[PDB]
Amino acid sequence: RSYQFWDTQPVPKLGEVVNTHGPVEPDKDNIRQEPYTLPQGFTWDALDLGDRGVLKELYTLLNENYVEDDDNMFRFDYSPEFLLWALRPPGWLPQWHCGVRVVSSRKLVGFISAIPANIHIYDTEKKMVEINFLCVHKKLRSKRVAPVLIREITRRVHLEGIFQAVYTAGVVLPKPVGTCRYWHRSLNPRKLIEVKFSHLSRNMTMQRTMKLYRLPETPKTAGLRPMETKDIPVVHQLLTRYLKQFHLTPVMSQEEVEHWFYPQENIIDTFVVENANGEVTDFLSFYTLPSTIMNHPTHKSLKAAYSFYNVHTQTPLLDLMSDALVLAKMKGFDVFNALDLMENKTFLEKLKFGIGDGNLQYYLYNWKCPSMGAEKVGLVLQ
Ligand SMILES: CCCCCCCCCCCCCC(=O)SCCNC(=O)CCNC(=O)[C@H](O)C(C)(C)COP(=O)(O)OP(=O)(O)OC[C@H]1O[C@@H](n2cnc3c(N)ncnc32)[C@H](O)[C@@H]1OP(=O)(O)O
Ligand SMILES: Cc1nn(C)c(C)c1CCOc1c(F)cccc1-c1ccc2c(c1)c(CN(C)C)nn2C
Ligand SMILES: [Mg+2]
Repeated sequence: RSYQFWDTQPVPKLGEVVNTHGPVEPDKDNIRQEPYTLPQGFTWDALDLGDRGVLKELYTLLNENYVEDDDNMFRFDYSPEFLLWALRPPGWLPQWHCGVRVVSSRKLVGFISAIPANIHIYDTEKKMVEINFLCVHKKLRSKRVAPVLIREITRRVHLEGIFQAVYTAGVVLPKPVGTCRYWHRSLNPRKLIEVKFSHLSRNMTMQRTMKLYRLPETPKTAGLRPMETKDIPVVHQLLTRYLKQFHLTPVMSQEEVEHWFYPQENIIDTFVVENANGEVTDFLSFYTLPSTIMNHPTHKSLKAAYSFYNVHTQTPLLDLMSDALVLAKMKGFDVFNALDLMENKTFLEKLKFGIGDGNLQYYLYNWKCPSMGAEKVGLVLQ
């Protein structure tokens, strides 16, 4: 409708037909040197996530105050080591871990982050940032703190000479460049139904539901194994080639591919397929992100795996994704989550995913381009 903060920003208007490609406003040769002012009694604090205490403050802020589902029944519970993986990739900067503290008690009440990313958007590649983990404490909601955090990260990114950003959100803002539905594949239906993430079809009993969701105990594809250090270059080569077919994608160096894919227990899993010749031809990956089951007496945490990047050249994608489900089930996950981006629509129904109840919107800051279908979005943010 109208957007008091967003209408002031270099982004297209909702329902502006965009034909051109490029920035919304010219690049700045003078940047504001003073931080934006917070309301009385609050202060900025850049968070040193290498200090275990401070990282545990951020873990607690997000565990108590970050994204919930539409029913206010589940809340993300990013672990401390996951936060390090997501917030310290190659090129991370300390001033881009932007905290807000109560001056008197020092309590952490706000956060926003930027990390650097090279982004391929249609026929342009540009150095941008990815914005994530914007959070204001429940007690501070609806006081227009969020646009101060957004302006302040913007200023800190401008100081580094960067004028574009990419970000996702559940809410509709001016103006999505793509819209993706999330979908969910049940791995432990009795639990999912007990905690009311899922319901039992009116037309299926529990016994039938367990059989419907049952998977084999070991993956089908020959030569599947975890990614090792020797696979970093071929994973990088495969992913670079595979991404060319999408219109919004990252461009990762070999060091960024090692950061984002080399396995870390309970954070990131990557498995490659190594054929009879010793060549790696395919890989699957998914990250670990549990959700707190709010106010529930029994089950406290929902264990969820999320589809990350899956590259196929010799193994059909259908089988690579069946493999990912099997591996997730083996590792104790309750549910396997995926978006309808890249070629995912080719497998979601076939593999018994059910559609969820919302959208994840994709956005660029200060770049106008035409919007794209979900199938052409080739970028996954944590
Ligand atoms: C060149 C560099 C550029 C870098 C910057 C690029 C842009 C980055 C943008 C950030 C990308 C974030 C990526 C992620 O992390 S998405 C994850 C966002 N986090 C959560 O959903 C956690 C739970 N919720 C919260 O912590 C608060 O509800 C948040 C902080 C989300 C809003 O706090 P609060 O509810 O207390 O609101 P307010 O009164 O202070 O502010 C109201 C204003 O804020 C606009 N709003 C509300 N939600 C969002 C949102 N998710 N993206 C952008 N704008 C949002 C809203 O339309 C209104 O603007 P307008 O309608 O008046 O215009
Ligand atoms: C389980 C569960 N626990 N909670 C607390 C929720 C919301 C679910 C639903 C999770 O739905 C997704 C999925 F199935 C696959 C891929 C992405 C998602 C998703 C959706 C909305 C999302 C995100 C990520 C992110 C994280 N980041 C910015 C991408 N922010 N918001 C607003
Ligand atoms: Mg607020």
